[PDB]
Amino acid sequence: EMRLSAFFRQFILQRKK
Repeated sequence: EMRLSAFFRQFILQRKK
């Protein structure tokens, strides 16, 4: 339903910015 432990692999952690 949610995917944030993804985020604790990307987005916050990994970004192209």
